[PDB]
This record gives sequence, C-alpha cells and structure tokens, in this order.
Amino acid sequence: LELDEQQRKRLEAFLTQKQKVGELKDDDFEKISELGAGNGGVVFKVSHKPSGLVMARKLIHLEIKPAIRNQIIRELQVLHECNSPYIVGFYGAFYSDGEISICMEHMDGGSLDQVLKKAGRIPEQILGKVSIAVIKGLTYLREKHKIMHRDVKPSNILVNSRGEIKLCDFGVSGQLIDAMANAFVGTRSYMSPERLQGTHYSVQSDIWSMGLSLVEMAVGRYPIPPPDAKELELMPMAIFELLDYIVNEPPPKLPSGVFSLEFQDFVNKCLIKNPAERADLKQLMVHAFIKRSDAEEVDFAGWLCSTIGLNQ
Amino acid sequence: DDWEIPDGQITVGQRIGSGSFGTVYKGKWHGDVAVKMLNVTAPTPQQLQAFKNEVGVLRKTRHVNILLFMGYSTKPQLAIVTQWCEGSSLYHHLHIIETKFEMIKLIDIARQTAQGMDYLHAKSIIHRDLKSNNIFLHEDLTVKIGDFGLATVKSRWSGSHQFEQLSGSILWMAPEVIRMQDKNPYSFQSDVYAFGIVLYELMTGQLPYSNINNRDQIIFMVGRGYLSPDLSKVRSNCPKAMKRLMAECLKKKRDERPLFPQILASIELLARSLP
Ligand SMILES: CNS(=O)(=O)Nc1nccc(Cc2c(C)c3ccc(Oc4ncccc4F)cc3oc2=O)c1F
Ligand SMILES: Nc1ncnc2c1ncn2[C@@H]1O[C@H](COP(=O)(O)OP(=O)(O)NP(=O)(O)O)[C@@H](O)[C@H]1O
Ligand SMILES: Nc1ncnc2c1ncn2[C@@H]1O[C@H](COP(=O)(O)OP(=O)(O)NP(=O)(O)O)[C@@H](O)[C@H]1O
Ligand SMILES: [Mg+2]
Ligand SMILES: [Mg+2]
Repeated sequence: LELDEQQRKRLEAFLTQKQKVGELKDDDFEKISELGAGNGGVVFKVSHKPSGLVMARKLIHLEIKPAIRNQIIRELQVLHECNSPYIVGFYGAFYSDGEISICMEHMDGGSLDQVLKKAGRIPEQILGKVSIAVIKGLTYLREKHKIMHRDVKPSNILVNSRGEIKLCDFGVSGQLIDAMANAFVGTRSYMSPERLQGTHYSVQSDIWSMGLSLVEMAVGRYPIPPPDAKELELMPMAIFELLDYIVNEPPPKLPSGVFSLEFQDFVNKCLIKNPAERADLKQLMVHAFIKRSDAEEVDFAGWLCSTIGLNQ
Repeated sequence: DDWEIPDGQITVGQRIGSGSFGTVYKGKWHGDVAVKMLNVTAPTPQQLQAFKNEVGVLRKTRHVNILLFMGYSTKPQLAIVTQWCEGSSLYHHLHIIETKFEMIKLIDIARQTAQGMDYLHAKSIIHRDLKSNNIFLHEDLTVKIGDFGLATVKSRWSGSHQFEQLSGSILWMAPEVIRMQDKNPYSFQSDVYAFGIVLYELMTGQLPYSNINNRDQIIFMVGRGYLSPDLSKVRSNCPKAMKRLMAECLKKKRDERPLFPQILASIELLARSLP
C-alpha cells in the first residue's frame, strides 16, 4: 500500500485493537444507541464488553435458505482482508436470532447523507477531499481484491472527527447482493444507466454513482430530475420514471458560475452516459480538479465537527 | 365507532416482523390475533375516514381461503387486527424451508389461492399486494390469503388527494404497476399478474429473475417490457396447461390477462387430468 506515517500508524493500531476481539456473541454486546436505518438493515452503537471496544452493529433480517445465509457469513469474512484508510474497519460477522450482524468501526460523523442534511450543501473544497478518498478506496478495492463497490452513494461514505473518509456497505458478498435485491424498494437510485439496462462496465458504473452523489452533495438535493427553473434560484417523482430519466435523458450537471470550472468538468467526466467514454480511476486521479484538491489545505475534521456540533 | 377496537383491549405481544406497510406482532383479542402496527401513524382526516370505509368493506368478507379481518385500533397508534395463522407462509415453505411438495399439492395450493382471489374479486376487492409472503398454509392444508386491500393505508396523503408509491418487493408487480403511468394501475389484472408470479414460484421452486442481482435493473427492465420471467425454469413434471396458464396470467399487456373465474376453471380442469 501507499500510506503516510499517520495512516500506517492508525491501521496498525486498529489491527491490534481487533486482537482483543474473539468469537463474537450476541450476549457479549451491550446496546448503547441507534445510529440509523435503511431499506434492509438497522445499525446500533454497541459496546463489546469483553474488549471494552465500541462498535457499529448492522443487523439485516433476510428470509432465506440457511445454506444461503451460511454462504453469506462465509463470504463476509473476506472483509478481514480489506484494510485501508479509505475503507471502514471490520471487526466480525455472525448470525443469531434470525438476523445477520456485521460489526464495524464506529464513525462518529455518520454518513455524508446525514452530514448533508445537517449542512444543507457541502462546499466544493470539502467535496474535493471526499472525491480523493472515494477514488482511492475504490482503487484499493479493485487492485487488492478485484472488488467493485457496487453501491456508491452518500449513505455509504462514512466520516469521523479524526478527519477520515471511508467507504462502506460495498459488495464483498455476491449472495448477500442477490438476497438484498429480492426485497425492499427504494425511492431514488444512484445506479448507472448501463447497469439499469444489463451488463456493468467494471468500475465505471461506480464512478457514475460517485458523480451523481457529488452533485447531490453540492447542490443539497438529489439531482434527478434537474431543477426546472424556480427550484434552482434557491441557492416527488416515482422510482420507475427516475430510472427512465437516468437511462433516456441527458445526465445531470452542476450549475455554472457557482462552482469552479474544473469541478464541473470532473463531475461531467464522471457522468458520461456511455461507460467507455466515461472516465476511469486512472484518468480521474490526475484530473485538474483532483490535482487542485490534493494541493489545497483543508481542515475537513474541523468543518465536520462544526457542521454536526461536536468538539475536536 | 363501527368495527373500531378501544385502546387497551388488545394484548400486544412478541414482535414478528416488518413488511411493506406495517410491523406484525402476535397478540390477544378474544383469542390469538395478528396486530399490524401500520406505517401511517398520524393520518389525515380524509384518509382516516376512507380507511374506516375500507375496513367496513373488508369486515364483510368471509371465505375459507381468506384470513379474517377483525378490526383496527387508533391508540396507542393506528393498527390492524387480523386472524393469526399457525404455520408458515408459502414463501417460507418454497424459498426458506424448501418443503418438497408433490405436484398434486402444488396444484391444490394454486387452486385454493385462485378460489380466494375469485371470491375477493367477486366482492370487488383488489388485493394489490398478492405474494407468497401473504399466502399461508393453515394446518398445512387450507390456503389463507392475507394483507388484501387496505389501499388507503398503503400510501400516505396530503389532504384528500393521496400519493402513490411502490412498496416491499418488486417481483410480483405488473409492468403497469411498476410504471405508475396509467391513471389507476391497480386492477384485477395486476392481481392476476401477481398470481402468475405465484404460479412461477410453485412450478419452479424459485423466485423469478434468479440470475439478476440488481433491484433497479429489474424495476426498469420489467417496467419497460424488456424482461419477463424465464419460463424455461419450469420443472419437467409441471403440466403443459399450467405452464400456458402461467404465461397467460403474466402477459406484459394488462388487457390480455384472464380474469379469475377462467383461471380457477383452468386450474380445476387440469387438476382432474393428472398422473
Ligand atoms: C441494488 N443493487 S446493488 O448491486 O447496488 N446492491 C448491493 N450493492 C452493494 C453491496 C451489496 C451487499 C453487501 C452489503 C449490504 C454489505 C453491508 C455491510 C458490509 O460491511 C462492511 N462494509 C464495508 C466495510 C466494512 C464492513 F464490515 C458488507 C456488505 O457486503 C455486501 O456484499 C448489495 F446488495
Ligand atoms: N459504521 C457506522 N458508523 C456510524 N454510522 C453508521 C455506520 N454504518 C452505518 N451507519 C449509519 O446507519 C445508517 C443506515 O445504515 P444502512 O443500513 O447502510 O442504510 P443506508 O446505507 O443509509 N441507505 P440504504 O443503503 O438504502 O439502506 C446510515 O445512514 C449511517 O448514517
Ligand atoms: N396473520 C398472520 N399470522 C401470522 N404471521 C403473520 C401474519 N401476517 C403476517 N405474518 C408474518 O409477519 C411477518 C411480517 O409480515 P408483513 O408485515 O405482512 O410483511 P410481508 O407479509 O412479508 N409483505 P406485506 O404483507 O405485503 O407487507 C412475516 O414473517 C409474516 O409471515
Ligand atoms: Mg450504508
Ligand atoms: Mg403480509
């Protein structure tokens, strides 16, 4: 990997924390608080009494064959090998009382979905650091594990007071993906237009999903369909029509003048409807916006703590 | 009020689980009941009145293949009280437990489901959410359909005009239901399409679109007409007439699907000629 001294220190520390954690049991967890819920799971701040550690415990209730559940639990153990400063830490996964538990590092900042709601809009200079972290995490996944994230969106980008930005809820388990897809219905979608239509063009799909998110976080509103005229000056569509619009209408784009030109070009390169013309990780990592944002000195940690109301 | 249940008369018990439009608990109300805490806690006045009218229609329904609808409470929060059903749902049997039914029994399940749907349609009731999750095998013999109707609480309102939104699973939704483009998408024929998906479950042991692992892909392609259940997954012991009836109920175009008297007659007819 390519870590500076702080990142390498923090990951070594994480693994040594994981050492105190043995076989994970339902009885060894004390519930502290609720963190959030989504289409399939509910997440809790919990205390692992044996080690004293504090974790985020996702619970998924799937009505599925025991063999499928066991295969999911088996495939999920690969998350032990997925160590990066841009990937949420994994402590363990197990089954109990009809529900699958995924135990993760607690990120005190939450997801960028929550942070967006508390911020209204996220400034371009912050979204640059976010873009760097997301690109680098997707890259780690593809180059160390041949994994594409498969669900890039604000809800699955986590942040914390120590400044870190990490990816979460990515498709490490195919059986889990298949099980989730046979159930609940969303109200918006971050799926690429080629994925909605069939075969997915490697990580390019993820990249579109990132760009869309970057637009949502920049204007403070999910950008399908784009603001007609009146909504834009301030500075519900059914799911099928949203998918139809994503596939058949032009891609969303940032409003001009209010955002820098490099960032506009960045998100437009990320939102090309043809997946081959669409920019890949190689190309985005050296894009004008990314060189500039990599240079800029931004206190992401302080911005986040101010936005949520925390202290340092 | 009429068929209203007062505040503290129901023993609310163990949590069973959550679905498209509520959370089910086991309870007591002159016997065991299912108490569904609806996902519409605070309802608008017009909505609550339409809900009362719908409950009045549902309370009149009685059939051997229909779970009894018993009433509703309004406090501590809005709920539904229905017949509790020992034994697992058709989904649990086919897709979790993997119960090995013989074709005679599979056809009998289809026939009883069609009986219940025929009755519901004769009383002019659109089920809206037919699926194997809402089909129970009581004593393993009788088929019981639940969670029918209740349109006024499957969506949420802003005044007298009601919003309209997709809920739960997409596998049983007809293309016109997926799209929401047509003025009123829900019809007898949407229930017929859902019944065709149930027939697919019975005759393949599988949910449709088993190879596809993208939810939104299914929504888009099924709504556009690009994707239909792969009927070649149907087992060898499945009668040809049942396959053709399945394909008839699954037509992309709403008007082409048969109604449930004809479906029931076909199922009975073919139940005769059997090994
Ligand atoms: C609509 N179609 S889709 O293809 O977009 N859907 C899907 N997308 C993406 C993934 C999946 C499945 C999945 C899920 C849900 C999952 C959740 C949590 C998890 O824990 C950790 N996460 C990150 C770091 C450390 C962890 F401990 C691992 C997971 O691994 C998984 O495989 C999908 F179903
Ligand atoms: N490790 C974590 N630390 C802190 N908060 C978390 C963590 N994991 C998840 N959350 C929170 O839990 C909420 C719900 O989790 P989740 O089940 O992934 O739903 P979601 O990702 O937000 N949307 P969806 O993917 O459609 O279900 C998220 O919005 C996060 O704010
Ligand atoms: N009358 C009942 N008796 C016993 N269990 C029931 C009854 N109704 C529902 N359940 C169970 O309660 C749980 C949740 O049901 P429910 O909320 O209705 O979701 P669902 O049936 O899977 N889909 P939907 O009915 O469309 O919302 C499932 O395990 C059902 O099998
Ligand atoms: Mg998430
Ligand atoms: Mg039900």
